[PDB]
Amino acid sequence: GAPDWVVGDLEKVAKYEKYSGVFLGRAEDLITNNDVDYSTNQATAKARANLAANLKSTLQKDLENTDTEKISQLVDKELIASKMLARYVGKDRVFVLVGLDKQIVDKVREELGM
Repeated sequence: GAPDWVVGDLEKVAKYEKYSGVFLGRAEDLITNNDVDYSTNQATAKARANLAANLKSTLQKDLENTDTEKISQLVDKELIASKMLARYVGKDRVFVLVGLDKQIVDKVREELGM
């Protein structure tokens, strides 16, 4: 059946050895016009938007050590580097998993003073 990442708790799946080097994001897109390619591209873009959103909130939480709108801009600048990791096609929708190297995330915290 479907891989663990499609329906699983992403905070738990991120602990797998396979994903130890990446920050994850996931999204789905309903197939219309029988075009799986279109929903694959849409789900990939939404998967990157999901990765960016969860990375921002994680970096805000880390600020328990102006801030808000400036992690927002520094993660959005790095999002170009994220990779498609996997695709799973369900009954009527496409799921996509993307990842961003943690070293790239390590660099972003330094710009913040972490």
